[PDB]
Amino acid sequence: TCPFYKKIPGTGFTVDAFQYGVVEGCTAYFLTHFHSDHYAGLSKHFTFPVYCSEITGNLLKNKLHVQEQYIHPLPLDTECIVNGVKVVLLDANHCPGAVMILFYLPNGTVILHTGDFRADPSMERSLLADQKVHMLYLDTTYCSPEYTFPSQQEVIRFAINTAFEAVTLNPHALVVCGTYSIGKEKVFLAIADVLGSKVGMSQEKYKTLQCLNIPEINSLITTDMCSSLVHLLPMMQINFKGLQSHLKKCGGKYNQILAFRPTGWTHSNKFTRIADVIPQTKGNISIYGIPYSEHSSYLEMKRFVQWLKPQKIIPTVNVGTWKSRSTMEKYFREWKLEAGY
Ligand code: NI
Repeated sequence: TCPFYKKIPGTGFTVDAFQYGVVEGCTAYFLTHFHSDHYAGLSKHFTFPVYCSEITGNLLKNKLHVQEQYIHPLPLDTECIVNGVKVVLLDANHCPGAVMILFYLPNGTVILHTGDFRADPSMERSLLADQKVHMLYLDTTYCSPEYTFPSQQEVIRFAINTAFEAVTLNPHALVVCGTYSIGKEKVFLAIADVLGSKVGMSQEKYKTLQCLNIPEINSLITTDMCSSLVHLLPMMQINFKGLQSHLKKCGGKYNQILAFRPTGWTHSNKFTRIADVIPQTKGNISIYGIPYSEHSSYLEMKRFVQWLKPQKIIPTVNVGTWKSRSTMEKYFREWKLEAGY
């Protein structure tokens, strides 16, 4: 049954709770972003209102075939009223169309649900600055001090230089980028831009990207694999067997694949730096795993929470074990101690 951490008290609202059936008491279902563990159970047969960003609305309509009459897109950074309750959507710095939700309760309580987010100093100058927040429903994916990773910009710089060098040395080398959901488009689009290419992909992935309000997107992407020296593939196909096969499909037009797997965290981040990474090479194919995160590092998360000063924190990730829960609660007490709220 629907967990408490997906319910907004003193409203008829749930958040990312589509896989429980009809939740008793729910008049409006919010969807923070289009990732499968969060929309799980939405379909063309869903008959209750869905509140979400314009981009997430494009994806529900065009990918899941949800009927238009149930989709309520809201603009960002705008005071909106939903079934009598003031709400605001804020950019979550996660994947395209991902939002955080501010709920202003009739009683005067203010609630922030982060969805999935990568906390950033810039959030300290949004509409969150303008009043007290009592409760925080927090993306705790990497809530442990060992999770350090570099800035997105650093990782993108590394990827652009590596690709450029390899292709300049061998103009018949192909770049491949793995994907499985929306998110991490900056990795492949930055690589393509530096190489003066469009990105080649399947028709299904092409449609997906057409939903994202990316400016000039038609000048950036393509289905024509032949006219394209950055390609996208399923992450499931980013391995030697899967790459070889794909190299065989290109019709003797490339003699070398440089591929990137954008992974969240791996235990090689507790030792090695970004400058000091290496690939896994079997022949003319080489696969790099790069630590491109769309969730908060430990330190990013800690700074955000210390700034916001919430009275209560409810974790939304890593909640299924007692050890995880207990460990998160300890970090939250230390943060409040070190800062004095
Ligand atoms: Ni997500």
